[PDB]
Amino acid sequence: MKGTLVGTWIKTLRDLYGNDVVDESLKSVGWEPDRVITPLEDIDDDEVRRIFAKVSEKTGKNVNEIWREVGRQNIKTFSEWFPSYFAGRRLVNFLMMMDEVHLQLTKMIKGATPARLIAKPVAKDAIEMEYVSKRKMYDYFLGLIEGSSKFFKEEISVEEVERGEKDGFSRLKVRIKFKNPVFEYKKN
Amino acid sequence: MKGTLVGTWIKTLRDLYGNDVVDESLKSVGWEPDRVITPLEDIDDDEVRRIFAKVSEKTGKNVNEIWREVGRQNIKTFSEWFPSYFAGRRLVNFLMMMDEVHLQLTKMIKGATPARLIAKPVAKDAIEMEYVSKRKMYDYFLGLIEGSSKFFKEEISVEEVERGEKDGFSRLKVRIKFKNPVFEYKKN
Ligand code: HEM
Ligand code: HEM
Ligand SMILES: [Cl-]
Repeated sequence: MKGTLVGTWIKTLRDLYGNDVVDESLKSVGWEPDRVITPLEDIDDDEVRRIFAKVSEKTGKNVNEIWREVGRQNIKTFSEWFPSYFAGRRLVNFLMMMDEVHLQLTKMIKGATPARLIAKPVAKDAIEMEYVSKRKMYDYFLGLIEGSSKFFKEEISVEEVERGEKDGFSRLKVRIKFKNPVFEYKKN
Repeated sequence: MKGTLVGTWIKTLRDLYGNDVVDESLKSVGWEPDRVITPLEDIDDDEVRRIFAKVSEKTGKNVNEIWREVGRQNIKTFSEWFPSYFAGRRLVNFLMMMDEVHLQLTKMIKGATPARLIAKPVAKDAIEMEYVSKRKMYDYFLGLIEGSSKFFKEEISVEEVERGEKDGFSRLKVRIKFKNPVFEYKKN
């Protein structure tokens, strides 16, 4: 994972579980307890795994729950570090533009296999959003959606439609329903 | 020199002088014209120098001018590879955060005395910025400032105040003036 996101995860873990737990978890994988991860770095995904496993150990929460909580709270971290993505927007357009935003952030990467966050209207008050990747961050994804709702103070209902791994390509499809009609048939 | 930085320079050189100049300059130092530099690699400062010397020879431009133009164009390259440093920012904040950003980038390096890019307000509409290093990349520094102005679409006036060497440490201090007031006296 590119250092840009990993840096936010570290801060977010601190907001959730405290500096003590995070310092100890970082040290447990050989990092300096106050390591600042930058955009120029590429963090080994298995190192991230072990950090999260230590947090699970110290907090007594299942790692799935930790990812959910991190997703939820990481939205606030994003809003502080990169307020530009939030300013002058409402939830529906925010979710709608996530795919584009991530494509911009991943346009340069070596992997050449872009995770996708395609959203599309399926009713006057609902979208389907599909997470497609090789990494299978199911709980993180669900958490980010909740965190978005929380941040924008707009209530939604989320129903999981599909989740499964095909050829390494993990997919998670959700239906998100809003409190007000937001879409209408126009002529393709 | 950090491999990833040299990577940006190679791309920037292609944008400025064409693939032919660069491919041949790379070959002249025994590289593959299409070499991929890892985020963990460093490149010897001397090889960088010889590459630049070849570019100067082929283009017929003084190498000082090449560095100036590379600095100018490299901001664009940085903004493409590392968008998060640029998203939603304005020029003043960007320049003021460079010292910290650079300190975060070369903490791993065995350099027990790092290059510095300290900036400080000296008036409501102006900062002094001082580049201090052993490397004497004067023209690159001035170029990057100009590229920053261009990128953020904020006009500035740059006055070089001092430039010179001492203790093996070269230093270049400029005064940068903005078109309107950006600082003001604040408690403590
Ligand atoms: C301003 C808001 C956001 C920013 C700045 C942001 C930024 C990022 C960045 C930099 C990455 C790393 C991509 C890479 O280098 O591989 C990433 C990954 C990811 N983003 Fe976000 N994100 C935002 C909001 C969201 C939201 C709202 C969702 C879902 C609703 C989301 C879902 C994901 C997921 C699931 C990953 C991991 C994808 C993978 O498996 O590679 N993000 N994000
Ligand atoms: C996001 C934008 C930027 C990034 C990612 C970046 C990154 C880097 C990196 C990785 C180095 C290598 C340090 C080393 O190997 O010793 C470096 C050096 C340098 N940077 Fe930047 N830089 C950025 C913008 C700027 C700006 C705006 C300036 C000037 C205002 C600047 C001035 C310099 C100078 C003068 C050096 C050479 C330092 C020395 O003598 O050792 N950089 N930068
Ligand atoms: Cl649980």
